[PDB]
Amino acid sequence: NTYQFKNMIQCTVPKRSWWDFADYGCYCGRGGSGTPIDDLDRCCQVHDNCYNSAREQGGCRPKQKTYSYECKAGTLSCSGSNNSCAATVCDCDRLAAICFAGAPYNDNNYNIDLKARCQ
Amino acid sequence: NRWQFKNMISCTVPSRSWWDFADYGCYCGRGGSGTPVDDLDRCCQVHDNCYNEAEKISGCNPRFRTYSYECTAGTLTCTGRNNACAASVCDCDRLAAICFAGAPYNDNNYNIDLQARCN
Ligand SMILES: [Zn+2]
Repeated sequence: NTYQFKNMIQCTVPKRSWWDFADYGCYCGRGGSGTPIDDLDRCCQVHDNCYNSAREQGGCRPKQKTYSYECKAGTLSCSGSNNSCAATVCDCDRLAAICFAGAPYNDNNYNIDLKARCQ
Repeated sequence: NRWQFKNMISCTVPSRSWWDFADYGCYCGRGGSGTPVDDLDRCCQVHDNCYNEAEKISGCNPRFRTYSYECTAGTLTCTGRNNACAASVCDCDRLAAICFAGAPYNDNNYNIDLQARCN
């Protein structure tokens, strides 16, 4: 779930509050449309599509679904003890979080005017 | 059907685009949090609860479900040929568009810092 997903982000991006990724570019946080503005915003796009692929499974809601994961040292791991849905949602978050650690953060791309920037 | 919801907003508030609602307050756009900040925003929050309810229906994907309705001279009507899911979702969007056309649009509430406004 989200509390799990954001706990992941805290794991690989300790020097930044998750709120920083709640309204970034055209795809981070919000619903998403238009063209990404940077690698980070692109990360979020992939996370969006990942979740939409996780809905293809009966009664599978990424946002509300709970899974089992571990954040040790800076490593994320989704435990084998996961059914199909959880296993996929977790993997989605894991990849998203890791993508957040490498992508550079640009402040000019935070809380931007969507109507003018995304389309 | 996120698209049909856009047509509805236009069918009631021709003077604006959904973009004006894509990033407004704490709840319009997508993920909500904090205090509604506004009647208009309150509309969006209610719109979320509505989807959360509609999502209890088996395999109902509010965002992608294509429902049946018609917009005639400002009037929104969800038609009967819809099934449980389509019917529920159509009604949500339908009530949001009305709630929209009824609430005042505060430009100061467009693009705010969720970090320092929606805690
Ligand atoms: Zn914004």
